[PDB]
Amino acid sequence: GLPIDLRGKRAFIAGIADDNGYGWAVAKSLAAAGAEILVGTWVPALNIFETSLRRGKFDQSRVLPDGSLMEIKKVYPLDAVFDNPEDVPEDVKANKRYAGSSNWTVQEAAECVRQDFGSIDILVHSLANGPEVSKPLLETSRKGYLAAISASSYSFVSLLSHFLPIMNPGGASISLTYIASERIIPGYGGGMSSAKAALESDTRVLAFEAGRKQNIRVNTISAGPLGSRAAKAIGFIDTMIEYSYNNAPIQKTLTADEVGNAAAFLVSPLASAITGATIYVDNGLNSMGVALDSPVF
Amino acid sequence: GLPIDLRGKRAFIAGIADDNGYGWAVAKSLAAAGAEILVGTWVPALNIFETSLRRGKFDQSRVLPDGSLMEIKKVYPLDAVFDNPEDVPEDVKANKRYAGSSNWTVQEAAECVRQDFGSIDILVHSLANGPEVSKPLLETSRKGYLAAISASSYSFVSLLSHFLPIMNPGGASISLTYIASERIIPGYGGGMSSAKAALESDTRVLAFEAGRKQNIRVNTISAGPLGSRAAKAIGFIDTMIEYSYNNAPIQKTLTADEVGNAAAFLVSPLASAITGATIYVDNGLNSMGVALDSPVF
Amino acid sequence: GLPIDLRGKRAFIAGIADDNGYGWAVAKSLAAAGAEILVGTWVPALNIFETSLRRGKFDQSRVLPDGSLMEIKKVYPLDAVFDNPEDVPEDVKANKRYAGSSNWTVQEAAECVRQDFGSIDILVHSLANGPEVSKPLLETSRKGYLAAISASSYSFVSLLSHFLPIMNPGGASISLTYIASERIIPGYGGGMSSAKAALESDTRVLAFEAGRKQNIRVNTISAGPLGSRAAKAIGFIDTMIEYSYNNAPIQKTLTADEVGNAAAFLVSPLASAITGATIYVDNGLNSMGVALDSPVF
Amino acid sequence: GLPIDLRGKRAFIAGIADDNGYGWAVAKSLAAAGAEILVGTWVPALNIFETSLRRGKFDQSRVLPDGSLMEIKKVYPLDAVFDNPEDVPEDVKANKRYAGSSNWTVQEAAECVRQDFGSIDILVHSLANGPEVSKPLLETSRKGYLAAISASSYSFVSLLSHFLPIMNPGGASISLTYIASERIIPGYGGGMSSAKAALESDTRVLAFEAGRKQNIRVNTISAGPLGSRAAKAIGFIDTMIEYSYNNAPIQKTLTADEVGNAAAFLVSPLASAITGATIYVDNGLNSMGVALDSPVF
Ligand SMILES: NC(=O)c1ccc[n+]([C@@H]2O[C@H](COP(=O)([O-])OP(=O)(O)OC[C@H]3O[C@@H](n4cnc5c(N)ncnc54)[C@H](O)[C@@H]3O)[C@@H](O)[C@H]2O)c1
Ligand SMILES: NC(=O)c1ccc[n+]([C@@H]2O[C@H](COP(=O)([O-])OP(=O)(O)OC[C@H]3O[C@@H](n4cnc5c(N)ncnc54)[C@H](O)[C@@H]3O)[C@@H](O)[C@H]2O)c1
Ligand SMILES: NC(=O)c1ccc[n+]([C@@H]2O[C@H](COP(=O)([O-])OP(=O)(O)OC[C@H]3O[C@@H](n4cnc5c(N)ncnc54)[C@H](O)[C@@H]3O)[C@@H](O)[C@H]2O)c1
Ligand SMILES: NC(=O)c1ccc[n+]([C@@H]2O[C@H](COP(=O)([O-])OP(=O)(O)OC[C@H]3O[C@@H](n4cnc5c(N)ncnc54)[C@H](O)[C@@H]3O)[C@@H](O)[C@H]2O)c1
Ligand SMILES: Oc1cc(Cl)ccc1Oc1ccc(Cl)cc1Cl
Ligand SMILES: Oc1cc(Cl)ccc1Oc1ccc(Cl)cc1Cl
Ligand SMILES: Oc1cc(Cl)ccc1Oc1ccc(Cl)cc1Cl
Ligand SMILES: Oc1cc(Cl)ccc1Oc1ccc(Cl)cc1Cl
Repeated sequence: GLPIDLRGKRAFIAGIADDNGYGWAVAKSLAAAGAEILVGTWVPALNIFETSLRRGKFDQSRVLPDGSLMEIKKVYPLDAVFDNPEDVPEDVKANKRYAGSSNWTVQEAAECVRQDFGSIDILVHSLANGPEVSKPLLETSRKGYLAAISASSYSFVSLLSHFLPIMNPGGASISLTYIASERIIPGYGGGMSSAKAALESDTRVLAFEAGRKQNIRVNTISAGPLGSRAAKAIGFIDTMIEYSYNNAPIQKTLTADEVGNAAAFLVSPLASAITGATIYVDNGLNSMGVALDSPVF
Repeated sequence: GLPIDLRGKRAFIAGIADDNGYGWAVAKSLAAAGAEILVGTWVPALNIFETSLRRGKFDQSRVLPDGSLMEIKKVYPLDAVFDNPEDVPEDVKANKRYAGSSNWTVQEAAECVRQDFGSIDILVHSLANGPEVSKPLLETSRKGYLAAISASSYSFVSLLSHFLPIMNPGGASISLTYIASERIIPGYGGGMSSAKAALESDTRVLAFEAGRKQNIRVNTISAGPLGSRAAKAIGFIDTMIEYSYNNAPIQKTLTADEVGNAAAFLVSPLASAITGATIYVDNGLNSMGVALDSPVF
Repeated sequence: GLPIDLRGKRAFIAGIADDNGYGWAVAKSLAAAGAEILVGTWVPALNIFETSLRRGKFDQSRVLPDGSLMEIKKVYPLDAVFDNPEDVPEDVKANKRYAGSSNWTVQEAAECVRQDFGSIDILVHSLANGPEVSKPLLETSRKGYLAAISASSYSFVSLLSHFLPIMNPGGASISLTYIASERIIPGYGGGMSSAKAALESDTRVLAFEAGRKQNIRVNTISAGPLGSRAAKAIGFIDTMIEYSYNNAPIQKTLTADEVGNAAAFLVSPLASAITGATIYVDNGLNSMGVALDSPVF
Repeated sequence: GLPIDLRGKRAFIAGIADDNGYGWAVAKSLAAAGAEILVGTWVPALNIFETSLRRGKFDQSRVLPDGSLMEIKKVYPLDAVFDNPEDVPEDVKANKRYAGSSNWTVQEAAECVRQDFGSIDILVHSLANGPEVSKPLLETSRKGYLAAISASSYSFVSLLSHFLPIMNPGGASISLTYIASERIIPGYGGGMSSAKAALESDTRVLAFEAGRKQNIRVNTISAGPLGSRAAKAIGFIDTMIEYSYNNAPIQKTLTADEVGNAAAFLVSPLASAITGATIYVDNGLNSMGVALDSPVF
């Protein structure tokens, strides 16, 4: 009697290249709520994505609670680091991948969606990129840092800015952030922490700008590490999954649907009084003041 | 395809005395999602509440989206400032109101629910009280301040503590707070600001205690002022409704269902990864750094 | 050329019973900056304190950088849980300790200082007490919780409220809090976490009330665990000292003067633009997002 | 008896081009505490600065409490948007201003200080720049936004990274931020809000990196609007000065020394337990929950 009803709504999801990330999960959730799904796929990944999708490689991942399979109405190539055609270096233009497709700058993708569907109700940003992520900040170059900011923070400003004209009032956008913006997380380097802090601050500022301008709500979800525990935690994400499992207020893993479900709620009319917010979907880790697994205890 | 499904779940809502507050709205929301509703009504208010309910006075307020009317399975008298019978002063015991009913201490109400239904899945705290609320802190007495804390913060600890034994794991609780705990709001006096700060801190602590103990999630909603604008804003709440309307990132009022809908989501399985959180359902006011209506602008 | 100059200023320090806590350290700091020191000693502790002080037991602890020894102008008995004489139970009045001294309620101590010195410039609150501190919140009684709040949070409101009339404008107060108010710290039980959250919220509210009323600044210091490492960390504080040492942005212990020095700065005219603030003097622990000593790393 | 003693310490202050900003005030404060002052002046401003300094134009501004005048040991040209010579476009290299001086990239200035003095104890960052600051975020270009980030956030990472090798352990750095990073402040556009959020997040991360690496403390001061009230507030800063005056917990203006004094304390040994912190020196504005001057009240 209380459904998250997105029927008749259209969502553009930026950042889906496979079925293993949060982007896929949000899409599944919105599709379960009834939304029409449009996807923005990073150019270099476009081919394998469309092909696997075609060969039925993601079919098990497309199954909705309903039992039916999720439908992706259209996949759009996109490279969110470029706003307009004149911004692309021939160096890039000339790469085979970018060579093989077109209309992938933000301005172009937005015009194609306008031409193809005329309007959208929901904008989901689920992308990030940072070439020097494995370096400490003291060792990150200016180019590396600006690259992280450009792909992970400004890309949101650009997408929203370019899609705003076709977003129906009462619509919403959501992005994904991570706690490294507010607390020290060694290993999340290369200015990615910096980028998440900018994205969260922009979320607030854009809630005011877009809110007053078109009645669009803007929020971000600070998500925990995604996945189940590794047989042998090695690598940044594996160790974080284990750490969160041992140390959160509630001991359990985090599954992608958990984030997808929160996002679906946040972009629905049920969330009408929520905007400019940072919602933690991380098993309550962020609230803990000490690690329960420290050997001192 | 994405419903907030609470069918087969039972909720005990503490703090409903009429249909004009947030308590009523949360109940409506949970009832729309399919939950069985039990209500805790403050002793002195019990009579007029049950009577108006009986005369059909709240019928228009009971209408669910469904078109059907909300059913309150049972109303329990309750006074959350008293944990057990031996805690009550004969002075109180002897008052006609308290005289007219029984089993109203927290320990007693919990045993009655156990006897009557055996278990519950959701605990909603929607109550507060503060005798010196109109006084600045510099003028609030020790008794007044402790009274606000006892009824508005400790009452949550007591309810959760007494109901925990009958809460099915995977269950959840939710309370309502207000921004005066974190920022200065002149006029919210008598230690009520103090009480909301304690309630929010306890929410975090209890998410860990109850989370690890019984897999129960615990969150609080920081709500905005409830109601539409007054013809002539006079009084603390009227002026705050107008201030929020003029100054929030999105200009609109806040209706009770807006909070009820967020609560319904938060206590559902869809919110499984969210606990120890303070969720703002206030049109994004809290994020603003300046009042847009200040005459300097 | 830039001295923290408190010469000609008078400070009343509530909460000194020995030379091992933060209260003693703040007094030392203020005394080094030139302030006249008045002390509020908890009644039951009064005797051993004055006696040890007299026998020269604290002499090594009184040595100022200057080489000279700190002078305590006057020790006042005090019990900050009682505002006025009529508030004391004969049960308490009759105890030998309370029996042996007088003028120890907040209202009385304030009148004595007025009679003795006429005015003060600085108010330091360095006290706390919580009978059920070793119990989890789920096991804390209403009386235990209210007792923690009454002695650890409301006592500040009372002292400030009673001393405000004799505080010279441009004066300041400072209290000590702890991170358990904002983050989950297992082991800081009995409502002490709740009390620290109320104290921090009251700090903000009182900065506005006292600021506008008498140009008095009000801030609180969120301090880390005090002391060097135990040979064998056992007990809440020992383990926390070790945890902070291993996990803070800068690896070192925290000494009492470190907090005393920050307090001296905060109550001086140099801090004229700082009020309603929570200053962390904890080696930057609070900023960390993960424990570096978790075995997963 | 409690002096902020910086005698024998050397400070490099990046961002002084005149005597009207916070940079000048921090320098004055450090000079009053006894530090040897080195200044980093933005290339295009270098000439008028050195000349006015020479003609005694800033003499009244150089007067220390002491009565003596502040001495600037050496002015270094600097452009913090360029890390190394190969990073500069001939387009810039060729401009007369950049043409007239040398050794102004971050790497070069750091080597000159090393050659000239060998080491420093304190690093002060007091600079920012944002070409599109007057535009809302929805209208800011990718280049404009990245430019703000590059000059206002990454410049700090670069300076610290390049000076770290010559900073004596136990040293400290301080930067200046503004609340627009955490709350919505209409008018602080062009990604400057984004840049301040990144700078604050980097402050935390660098407190860990530099703290563990060389025992260097890193903090930032969130300052209020600088200056007294305008006869007619027009322009972003004038209106903000008036707004803060009317709305802060304590009604008064903010003078540059107020910030300079806090900075001097923060970079001194007295602040040894403080790192990764955001200290508000803004008359407590940030704590307010509503504007007292809103017409609704
Ligand atoms: N994975 C986690 O544990 C976790 C935790 C917190 C936040 N997040 C955030 O969630 C979002 C999704 O990350 P994920 O973990 O699902 O990984 P993912 O690789 O599935 O998602 C990142 C996506 O960004 C896309 N992308 C990269 N550069 C792009 C560009 N220039 N243009 C267009 N698309 C580009 C990739 O193709 C990819 O689909 C990110 O914002 C990430 O920071 C992830
Ligand atoms: N109304 C608002 O604008 C607003 C904004 C933020 C938060 N809130 C919070 O929402 C909750 C609900 O408030 P509301 O505005 O709906 O008002 P309300 O009067 O409808 O709710 C308060 C309830 O507390 C009950 N109550 C008081 N003392 C009690 C006691 N000793 N034992 C048992 N019940 C007792 C009353 O009977 C009443 O039903 C409170 O926690 C309040 O602080 C309200
Ligand atoms: N010790 C730490 O590691 C630490 C860390 C953070 C905060 N703090 C805070 O610092 C303050 C000082 O604590 P401390 O550790 O120095 O211990 P302490 O025992 O030296 O200080 C507490 C003081 O409170 C006094 N006191 C207790 N009940 C009182 C009453 N009813 N009336 C008057 N005085 C009373 C005691 O006599 C004692 O002097 C407290 O507020 C505490 O919460 C301490
Ligand atoms: N002025 C205020 O009210 C206020 C309030 C909060 C924070 N702040 C912050 O205080 C710091 C100082 O600002 P201010 O108001 O004193 O103004 P200011 O103009 O005195 O300081 C900014 C300085 O940055 C320098 N600068 C700009 N681009 C540079 C570059 N590429 N390389 C080297 N130097 C460059 C300028 O030459 C100038 O000296 C900034 O970080 C600002 O954001 C100012
Ligand atoms: O933000 C994240 C946080 C976590 Cl715990 C795990 C993955 C994350 O996502 C990214 C991190 C860095 C880069 Cl370069 C790209 C992405 Cl998608
Ligand atoms: O918390 C509240 C906040 C707002 Cl804006 C309006 C009403 C609120 O609710 C209360 C406030 C004080 C007392 Cl004594 C009782 C209640 Cl129910
Ligand atoms: O607040 C504190 C925090 C820490 Cl880590 C250590 C001691 C503290 O101080 C107290 C804690 C509880 C009680 Cl009952 C009394 C006091 Cl003085
Ligand atoms: O940060 C600031 C905040 C305020 Cl209230 C006033 C001035 C500030 O400083 C700047 C703001 C924008 C740019 Cl482009 C450069 C500088 Cl120095």
